[PDB]
Amino acid sequence: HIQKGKLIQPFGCLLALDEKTFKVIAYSENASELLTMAHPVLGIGTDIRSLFTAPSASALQKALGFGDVSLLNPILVHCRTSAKPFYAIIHRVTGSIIIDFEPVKPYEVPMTAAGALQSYKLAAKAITRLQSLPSGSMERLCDTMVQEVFELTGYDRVMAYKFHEDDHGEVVSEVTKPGLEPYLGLHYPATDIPQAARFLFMKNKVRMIVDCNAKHARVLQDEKLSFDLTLCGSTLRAPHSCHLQYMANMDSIASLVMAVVVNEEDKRKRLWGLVVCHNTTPRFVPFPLRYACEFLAQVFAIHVNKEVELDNQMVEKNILRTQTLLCDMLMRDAPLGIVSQSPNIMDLVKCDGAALLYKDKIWKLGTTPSEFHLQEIASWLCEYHMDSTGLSTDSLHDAGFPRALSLGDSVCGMAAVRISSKDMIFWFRSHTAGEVRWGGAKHDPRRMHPRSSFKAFLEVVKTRSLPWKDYEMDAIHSLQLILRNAFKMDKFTRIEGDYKAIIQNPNPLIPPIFGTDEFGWCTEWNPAMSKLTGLKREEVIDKMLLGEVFGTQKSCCRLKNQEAFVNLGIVLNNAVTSQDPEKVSFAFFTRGGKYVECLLCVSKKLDREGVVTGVFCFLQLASHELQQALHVQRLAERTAVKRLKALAYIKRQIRNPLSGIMFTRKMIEGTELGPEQRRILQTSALCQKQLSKILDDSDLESIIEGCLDLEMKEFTLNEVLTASTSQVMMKSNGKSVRITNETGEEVMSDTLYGDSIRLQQVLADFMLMAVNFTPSGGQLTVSASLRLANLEIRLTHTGAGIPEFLLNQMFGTEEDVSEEGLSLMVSRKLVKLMNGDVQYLRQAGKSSFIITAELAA
Amino acid sequence: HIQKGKLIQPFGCLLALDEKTFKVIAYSENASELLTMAPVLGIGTDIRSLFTAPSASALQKALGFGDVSLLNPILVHCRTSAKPFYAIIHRVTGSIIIDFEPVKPYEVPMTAAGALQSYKLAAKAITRLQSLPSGSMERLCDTMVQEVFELTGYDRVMAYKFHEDDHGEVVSEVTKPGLEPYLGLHYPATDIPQAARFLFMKNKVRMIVDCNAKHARVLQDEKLSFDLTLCGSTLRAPHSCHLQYMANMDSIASLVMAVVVNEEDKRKRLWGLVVCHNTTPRFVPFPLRYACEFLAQVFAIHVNKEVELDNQMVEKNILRTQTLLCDMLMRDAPLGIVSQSPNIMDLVKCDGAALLYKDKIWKLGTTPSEFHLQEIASWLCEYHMDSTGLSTDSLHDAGFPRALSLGDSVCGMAAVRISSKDMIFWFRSHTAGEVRWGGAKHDPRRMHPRSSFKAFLEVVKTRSLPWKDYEMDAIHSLQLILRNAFKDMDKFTRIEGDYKAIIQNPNPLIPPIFGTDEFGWCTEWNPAMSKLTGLKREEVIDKMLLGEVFGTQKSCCRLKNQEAFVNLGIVLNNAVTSQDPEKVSFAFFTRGGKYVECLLCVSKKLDREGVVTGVFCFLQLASHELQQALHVQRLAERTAVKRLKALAYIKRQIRNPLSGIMFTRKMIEGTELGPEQRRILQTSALCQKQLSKILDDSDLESIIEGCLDLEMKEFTLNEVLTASTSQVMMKSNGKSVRITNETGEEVMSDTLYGDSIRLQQVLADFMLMAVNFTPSGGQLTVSASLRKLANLEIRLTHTGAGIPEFLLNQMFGTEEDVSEEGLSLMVSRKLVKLMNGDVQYLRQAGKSSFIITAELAAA
Ligand SMILES: *[C@@H](C)[C@H]1/C(=C/c2[nH]c(/C=C3N=C(/C=C4\NC(=O)C(C=C)=C4C)C(C)=C\3CCC(=O)O)c(CCC(=O)O)c2C)NC(=O)[C@@H]1C
Ligand SMILES: *[C@H](C)[C@H]1/C(=C/c2[nH]c(/C=C3N=C(/C=C4\NC(=O)C(C=C)=C4C)C(C)=C\3CCC(=O)O)c(CCC(=O)O)c2C)NC(=O)[C@@H]1C
Repeated sequence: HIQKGKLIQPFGCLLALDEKTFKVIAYSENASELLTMAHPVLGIGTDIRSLFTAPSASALQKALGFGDVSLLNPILVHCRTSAKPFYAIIHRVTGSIIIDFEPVKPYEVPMTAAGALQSYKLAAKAITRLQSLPSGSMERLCDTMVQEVFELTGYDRVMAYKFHEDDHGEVVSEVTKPGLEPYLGLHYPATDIPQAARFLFMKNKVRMIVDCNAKHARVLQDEKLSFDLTLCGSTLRAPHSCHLQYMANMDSIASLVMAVVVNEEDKRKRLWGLVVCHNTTPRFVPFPLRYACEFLAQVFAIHVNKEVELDNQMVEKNILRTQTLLCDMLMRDAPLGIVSQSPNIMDLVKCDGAALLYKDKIWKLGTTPSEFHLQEIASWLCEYHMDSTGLSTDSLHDAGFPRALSLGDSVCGMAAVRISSKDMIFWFRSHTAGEVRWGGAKHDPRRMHPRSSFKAFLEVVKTRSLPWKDYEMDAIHSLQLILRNAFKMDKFTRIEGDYKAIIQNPNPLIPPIFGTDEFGWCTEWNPAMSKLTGLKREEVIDKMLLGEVFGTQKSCCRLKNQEAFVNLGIVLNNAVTSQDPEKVSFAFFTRGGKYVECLLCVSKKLDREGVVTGVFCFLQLASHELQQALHVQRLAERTAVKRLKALAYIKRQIRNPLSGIMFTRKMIEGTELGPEQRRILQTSALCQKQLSKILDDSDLESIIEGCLDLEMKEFTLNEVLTASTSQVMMKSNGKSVRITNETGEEVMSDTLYGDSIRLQQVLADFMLMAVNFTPSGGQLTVSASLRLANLEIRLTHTGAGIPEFLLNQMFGTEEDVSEEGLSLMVSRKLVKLMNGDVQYLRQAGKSSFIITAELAA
Repeated sequence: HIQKGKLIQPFGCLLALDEKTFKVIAYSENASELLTMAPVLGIGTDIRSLFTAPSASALQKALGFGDVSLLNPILVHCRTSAKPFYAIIHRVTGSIIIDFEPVKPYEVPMTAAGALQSYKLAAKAITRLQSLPSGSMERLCDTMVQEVFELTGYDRVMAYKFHEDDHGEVVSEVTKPGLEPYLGLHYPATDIPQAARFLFMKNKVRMIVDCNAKHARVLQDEKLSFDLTLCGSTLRAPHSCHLQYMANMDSIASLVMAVVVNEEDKRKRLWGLVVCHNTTPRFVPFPLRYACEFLAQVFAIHVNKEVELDNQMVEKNILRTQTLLCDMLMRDAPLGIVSQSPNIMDLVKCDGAALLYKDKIWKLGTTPSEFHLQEIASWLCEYHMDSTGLSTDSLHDAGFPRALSLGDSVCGMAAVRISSKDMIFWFRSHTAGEVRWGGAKHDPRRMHPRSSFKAFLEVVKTRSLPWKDYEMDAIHSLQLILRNAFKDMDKFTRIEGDYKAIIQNPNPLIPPIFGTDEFGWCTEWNPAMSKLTGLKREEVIDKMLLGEVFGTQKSCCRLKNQEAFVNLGIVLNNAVTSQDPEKVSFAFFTRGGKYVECLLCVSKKLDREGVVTGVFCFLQLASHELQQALHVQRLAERTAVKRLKALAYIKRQIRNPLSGIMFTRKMIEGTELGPEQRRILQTSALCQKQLSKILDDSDLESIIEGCLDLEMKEFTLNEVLTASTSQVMMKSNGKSVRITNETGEEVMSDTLYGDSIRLQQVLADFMLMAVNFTPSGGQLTVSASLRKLANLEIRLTHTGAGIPEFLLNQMFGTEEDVSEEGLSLMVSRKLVKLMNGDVQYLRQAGKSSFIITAELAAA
């Protein structure tokens, strides 16, 4: 049924011919009407040449003679009768060649695309905008991809549908033109899409259905041999009745499904998901557009695959940071030092609280329960856990604890380790919320018919909190080893999904470490270094590290050349002089002849009284890609050291006279006067505070990304409107343009809660260019209305209006952005942060700005 | 021939030991007095009896070591007197030689006792050398010479450098004030005997303490069957001829350091020397002359990375020439070669160009007369028929009868013949070649050194720069292009070998080229691409370029993976719309396992009617280092653009509220104003005006260089002083600092003719940091004196210890970071210097004074 089925959609015709005789043997029922109806009859034994013109016949013959027909697929042919062009898509199967003919609509791309490259040309804008995006954001990539698919196809309600590890699908993004229901975040069972279709989407990467209720046309074979004739590869295949019923229940009758195949992991291609478009009315799309979409999907898959590895780099970067911090704590003494100094045990692993139980004393910091609660915790640990030195229970409620209920919500995520019989360490986490809105019946790992489970659902969780990862437990184990060694097996459990007795042994995380005397003799050579190099601590000790241990000839470890020797000496001397570790590239040859290339971090050793008593160094074995990225960043950043200095200088030289006007205004406000210039003083102080808070902002990218912090406080609309109008009265009077305020007294005197400074900035800039783009003698009317408080702001200014290129700039659809356009985008992003939008309206002689803001009243 | 020398310098002692039994077999006459005096030193004496047991214990360890050079300088005390000495040990064939040098009481304790402690003394010089941006050799040489000057402390330091003919040329020099410069002089190759050049590759540091000093004898053992070599010892005496040469140069002490670079065949090569000269006897401890052997090694490393950066400029020039040749490949006949924006003058570096086409002349710059062009063509035809191109550095030496008529305008010419009569000329102007050549002339025993180093000059005849090897290749490529285009070996002569005409053979520079029509089929596949890939043209043409020729399977050239296929399609489609030649990374496999990695450049094939007919692509075979450098530059440009936009953001959002403050101030002026409120109003106006001017400035480097145009106006000192004070008294109240003024009323009432904004900014900054450094409850007094042109002197005296000297050094402009405070200090000092003044810092017990001097106009 999904595989074969002598039924095809009726918007095209099909013809299956033999490999050698080039004679028709399978023909669709509607082929005669579509092709030869103004003559040979389309019956078994008819040729393909008779019913087509000489150039069309020659082109078809050449295409059939071609080896890889997948390149020149859209072969625009002409009927033997008057015109009637047809696209002539071609597929090959074992023993047969199937040609699908589709009518060519003259009003849309006639002869524009007749090959793979011309078809691919139709997605250039989408491809270049996908490429132009910055890296590091998967959700941004998905949103852009679905938005471009929606714009290019002309459908509605396009959606990205991602497959999880259990094959249950989840909607990730969506874009719809009207105000229909948003399908976003809903989860669907893994049985919605059968394994047959999922495997069939490995090939036939684009599937199209035009009408649900269209009467399918039968395809009749020949009664002679070669009964095998499969229609899986054809673009005219009748969808299965079950999916037909499902789509009918889903108030859609058209569909265009494109598979996303990520070619990563060790072929081994995996179906990441689908880009599904659903239409409530019949829709047809020319083949070049559907071939341009099978190319955009490949580009999207490439970008997703390349984002996965950028995500992967962060884990190893965090591991390197943890190793550095572990060495830092190794350089200290006593259990008091891990918590006393700045980088504490709260920084070893992400958490919300830390506790140390040392000799019947508690050192706690962060979100921790009461001391007696920890005492009962330790009593239960020493009463029921003797076989393990630790554990990681994500939910203390799930594990056995009589008093877990009364502990609270900010607890029950634990990681505990016993340094000794009594003295132990605890890491505590709070609760993390999480819920799902399953779109139907949960799969809970056919002739089933439709079920109409496209309604709603809700599932919640509890204080189970975030899971504890593996390298985190490795870090805690390494800290335990360090503390135990400093004082003078290691099996502990894990309780994740209430399954008891999950015993696992982790591995230490200590990096290779070596250390030299002040003269140069080698003193410290830890087992990790012995494993990495192959040497033994006994045979490398009381020797010169520069020249004997590391040397170009007759040395245990061989440096490549003399430049490495010079650089090693330079970094040793600099580290004895300079402060804090310096990372340098370091490469050598092992005893067995294997090249090793890592990073070296060196730092001075210290005694109890001042003097430097040697050098302590360790190696970071970063991966090759991280090393290249760090090297490129280091090389490139050497040319950019002046920009921050200039920025700081400008900030200082603006802050000084800003304080000067602060001080003069302090005098002016100090002396008592009448009301009007006191009001002017208040407005000037408000504008000057706006200037000051604009100054302290550091980076623009925070505003662009829409993550800027908001200061919430009281204000009134009258003062903000007056300040904004005052900021541009001078420019309004420069062009003699009158500005009027039609806001009512009730709205004007309203008291609201929000960020008045940003609102004043936005309104002042809008009024500013409204004055700019209003011809002299014109009028600009600003009105405000209040309706959770919704502030509606109308700016109606006379004149022709702002040119449309600036409009496409402010909407963010144009990459070429001017400084004015910079002001526009910043303003629009801030308005979006304020739960609103900025709109532009053009009428005869009047251009009007719509501003919508959300404020608390 | 120095192995026979048996004479040593008298500043130390030399002691030889037999390799087997560690007994004395050679002692200098100086050793008996230097060490023993407070047993008789003879043959076979036990070395242990010479020094104390704690001191002698380190010795046997040192001789027992494998590579003793890692622990050479050993502090040793004698057995009885316990006088400190530095011992340096080295090994000769069948013997161990030790040199003992007295330890000067400059620093008798601590110091260095190994090869790594001594290296520490050059850390500052190494850091300064490493912090220098790359690109120029002159900066490196001057920095190296300056650091040597600072470290050693000799009178003169020079960076003598060898040329190909082994003749030297001083490249840099930094001397004590006075004396006599030597920069630019050239010296004969006979000043450095080959023996010294060979010896320096083994002993990289050589010291002479006194040319005229009483020497000592080695007193070799009679029982030795071999002569004791003294070449490697640091106490070896030099040659008498070289002593006389030092006497002629008016120098006594000397400390030379060889520079050895690694030239790929790796082979050592003596790049040059670093020579230190002193007019008086001088002594330097061993650790310093071991930190100089390390600094020289670092300098040699850095002087071989400014040679690879010069092998990349040539490759970049080759790539640019190839791009320009491809540009001329698609053009309409001749007369578009000359008229269009890139012309023949951009092909090779020349001063003039000319084209002779069908008895007509086209010119593009400094060229001789048209009749002179016809005469040149006639002479070249009547004298050279078996050559299609010629290159002469000098036309007079070439044999041109009328070369003297041209004069200084043209000296060198490169010409090619596209047709029988039609030709192309590049003319390069005459340049002057002058060499100072001090001393004597260089032209390829008991000889005594010359007594005079007179600087007699040398000058060459009428000559220009020589035509390089690849310039002829570019000209030949243009010749081939025009020859092929006209239809629809060659034996170029290059007379510069000084042996009349020598005939060479050039090779073209044309890069691999291919091209497709609008449907994707291959249409152009040039021989260079065939050589690069191995595919003959007839095996490729009329095939789908993307999918059949370049594909991931069953294709002529195999791409690596699917991403390359997608990227190639994307580039081929984007080239039709963008039209720009876009360099993209390309990589493919040839017929046999060759992973070619190059740069693809694609451009459309727009025709006369304005309709495209395919694409035209060519590769650019570039080395990995050049590709990485281009990638790094491209990465940095985006960051620069982003930072520029980010900086441009803030100015508008500061200016708009500023405009608000201005409008409110005008409305305040419109309303009622009191007497003192009026004064506060003008102070606020002045301060906000200063803010407006400082914000509206866009280029700080304009002020830094000195191109800032000050706003000439009229003002008074009292108003500027009040405006500058009002900016800082908030911090004065923050630290409870009391500000006082002692200026006379006449100066306040005096009218000043100048810029008040800059003076106000400078004064505000000065009192700001003066209050910052003033302790709580302190005093800050301002005194202004005006003398009538009116000279103004301002004294700012504040309580406290004082501003640290590093801030003053940053003010004077002697630091890199400088810091916000230091940079503001430097800017204020430069602005005062524009007023022909300076900022002075005076320190007294509990007092610190800023002194500012300036001049203005008065009426
Ligand atoms: C006499 C036979 C000729 C001669 C002999 C000679 N020269 C050397 C060694 C050196 N000559 C040096 C020359 C220079 N140093 C300078 O200051 C300048 C110019 C400003 C020059 C040209 C230098 C340096 C050396 C290296 C040794 C050193 O101690 O500096 C020797 C070898 C001596 C030894 O150590 O055995 C000899 C035999 N040089 C001459 O120019 C005269 C004509
Ligand atoms: C029948 C009782 C079961 C069933 C069968 C079935 N489904 C398909 C194909 C598809 N199912 C799709 C599902 C979704 N699309 C959406 O919009 C969402 C969620 C938002 C879901 C879950 C899609 C898409 C397809 C592919 C359509 C296509 O044209 O390729 C098939 C294969 C039909 C075919 O013609 O190959 C079959 C047999 N699906 C069910 O939900 C029930 C349980």
